[PDB]
Amino acid sequence: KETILVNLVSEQTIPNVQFIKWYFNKKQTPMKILLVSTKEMEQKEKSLFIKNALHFSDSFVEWETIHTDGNDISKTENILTDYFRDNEYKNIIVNITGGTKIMSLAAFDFFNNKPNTEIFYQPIGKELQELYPNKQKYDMFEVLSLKEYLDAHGISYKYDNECVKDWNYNKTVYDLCVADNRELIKGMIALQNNSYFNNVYKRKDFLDFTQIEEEKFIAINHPAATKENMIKILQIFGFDVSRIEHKHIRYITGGWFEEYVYQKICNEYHNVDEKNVALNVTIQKGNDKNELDVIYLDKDNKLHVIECKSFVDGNEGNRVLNDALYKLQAIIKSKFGLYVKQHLYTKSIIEKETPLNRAKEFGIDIKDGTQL
Amino acid sequence: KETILVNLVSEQTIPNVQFIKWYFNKKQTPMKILLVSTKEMEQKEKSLFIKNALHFSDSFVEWETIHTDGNDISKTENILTDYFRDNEYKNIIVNITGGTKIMSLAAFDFFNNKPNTEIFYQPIGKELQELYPNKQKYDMFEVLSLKEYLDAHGISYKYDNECVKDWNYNKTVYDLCVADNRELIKGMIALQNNSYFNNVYKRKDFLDFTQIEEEKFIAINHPAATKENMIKILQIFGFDVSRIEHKHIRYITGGWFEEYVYQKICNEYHNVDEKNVALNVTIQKGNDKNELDVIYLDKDNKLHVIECKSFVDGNEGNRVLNDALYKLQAIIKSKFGLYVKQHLYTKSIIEKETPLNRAKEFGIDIKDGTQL
RNA sequence: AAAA
Ligand SMILES: [Mn+2]
Ligand SMILES: [Mn+2]
Repeated sequence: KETILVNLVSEQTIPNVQFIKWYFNKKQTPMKILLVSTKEMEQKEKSLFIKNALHFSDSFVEWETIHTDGNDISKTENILTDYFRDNEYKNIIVNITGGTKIMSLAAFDFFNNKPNTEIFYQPIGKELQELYPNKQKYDMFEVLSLKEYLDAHGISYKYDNECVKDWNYNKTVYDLCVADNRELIKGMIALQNNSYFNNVYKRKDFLDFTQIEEEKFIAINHPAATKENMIKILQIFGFDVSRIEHKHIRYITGGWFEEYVYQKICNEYHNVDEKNVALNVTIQKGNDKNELDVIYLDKDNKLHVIECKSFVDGNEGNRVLNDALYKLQAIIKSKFGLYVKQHLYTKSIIEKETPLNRAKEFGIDIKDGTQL
Repeated sequence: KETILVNLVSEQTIPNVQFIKWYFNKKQTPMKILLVSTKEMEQKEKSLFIKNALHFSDSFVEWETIHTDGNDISKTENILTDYFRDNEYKNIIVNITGGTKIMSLAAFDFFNNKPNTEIFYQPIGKELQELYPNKQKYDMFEVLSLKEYLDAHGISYKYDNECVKDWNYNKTVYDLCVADNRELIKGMIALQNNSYFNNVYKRKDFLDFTQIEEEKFIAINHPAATKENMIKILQIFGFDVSRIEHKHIRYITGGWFEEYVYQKICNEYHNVDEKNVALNVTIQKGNDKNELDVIYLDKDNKLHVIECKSFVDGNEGNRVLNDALYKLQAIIKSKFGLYVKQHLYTKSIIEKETPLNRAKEFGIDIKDGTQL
């Protein structure tokens, strides 16, 4: 353990996780990691998130998290001298991006003009630069996987990338099946949310719509949700009426748009790696679960969350869109750090001032039907 | 001007606005304020927001905003030296709280151990400490008004703390009129959202409920909303049925709870000054306006936003509570700064696990019916 | 407390 990595622990874990893995990628030496943290951050389990994201091996690296006062500059510098008494280390690498300005400046005054030390700073959205001894800039490109990102936030997640239909079908599914049958799709939405149908698919995996009683379809109490209309729209999308699973119904009522968005990202977006894209994702931190439609990590390590609303047209759509904007911004601002971009994708045309102004102030990128 | 105040401009304007007004309050000298900013912040109008909150006499203080690279440490140092060559200033005061770490440590190294300079740092939520020349701590208590807080964020707002009823009435309004008439209030809620009733109040200020025909009351299509039931509940609250205003209906359908929360804060809360309490305020930044029920600034200068939901009972209530939590978190995390506490007040008893877990993860303090 |  002849190389030590000194990092300051604060709310944003990415600057530390990104930096540490990068040094691991360039210099594959075994190291000891010194995380300078505080009582406040250790209560939020921040240094632990740093460990689990990189999930090194006990042999390869040693982690030590030491405590200091985040606001006493002289205490942070004094704790550093006591630790580096008659130092045996051959390479001292210091990343002053984390912590408070007090914590960073305190560590900086101790390590500046030190004989065996490299000092780095990571400006957000820019390439990592070292400040001492030589002023240099390094590219932080493709350094992090998606799993490493969410692990740094203490997030557990599951996803299902299985699509009911393939990319070639999803490129034309709107023009061929959706546009001319939106009233029939509204009937299936009523079917999907009907008390009986939602509970029977808890009991059976497939369902034969031909052998379903007719009374069950009228109990839905929606004009479009007739037995003939529902069987017809199932056939329009190319499903086997004898073997209908809940996944197929979810596809018709808008699940197609999520798969269209998901596959478009995997196949057309070149600044994102296909392996870092997830569909129908569910996150959990502190036993709080949220479902995000499509999330991905681009080559620049910025996280992108997309809320997919197939159609939000009509005035009852503006009520749905405003809730989607609030829901999206609430989730992303609380669960994720500062390096995220919010998106709302829709096939309907958003031409009303209030959602557009709300989105611009929230920072939510909208990709309208005009841009799809 | 013989005193200069150097501040770094960044996302958070409160630490600069707080500090500058404090030094003005302590020394009362005419001074020049040098705002060290960047291209990125001047696009967000940050230095403009800072000046505006203070609004000092043009004669008594002069502002100069100079630009730098937030990530170039040597460039920020050079702009400082060129500016202070043969400086005429007797007192140079430096507040390194703003800006990036690069900007902060650069400003620190330029002024550290230089004569006629005081260096300050403002840790969030603690007393302001100066680091040079003498280590000292100062109290930032009752330093900021509510108006100064919202002005520092570029927010336009209007409010009238006018209540339909007074504190003496709003204490006990629940026990005397609301608790035993919850079904009658639901009819009035249905009445408030009826197309006819909401539109006539667009044209007329008073309404005579005695000459409204019953056919208008059954068009509401709510079991409780009979003409006698609505006349009954209006008189229970003490309103004149011959001339009922929109304020009176809005009061019954939960507006009473906003006034109760507002007045309780003004009369019972020990850490907040009544002049820093606002009711039914509507904010606007960019071109997006939202309405907040009760917001106030406590004597510690932390802003408190309250979402008042009178009742969230039943399955139809959880959807309102779930939406209120997203909406609250979305606004305060996007429109306000780092030093805010979010609250949701309700008369109902919240025991459901998921909303409590959501609120705790969002950081939303909930005060249910247990704590009136 | 990657621009309290
Ligand atoms: Mn969806
Ligand atoms: Mn409300």
